[PDB]
Amino acid sequence: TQSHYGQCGGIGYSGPTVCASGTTCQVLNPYYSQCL
Ligand SMILES: *[C@H]1O[C@H](CO)[C@@H](O)[C@H](O)[C@@H]1O
Repeated sequence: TQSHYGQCGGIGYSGPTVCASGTTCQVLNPYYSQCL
């Protein structure tokens, strides 16, 4: 899972897409999504 302020899963990202407990994957940009 991705940590707080980490890139969860935007377009082009293939790593830890599921955010940690208490954080939501906020799509800041189509490619940049951050666990907030
Ligand atoms: C991601 O996996 C779980 C998701 O809730 C977290 O509890 C864990 O700490 C890790 O960051």
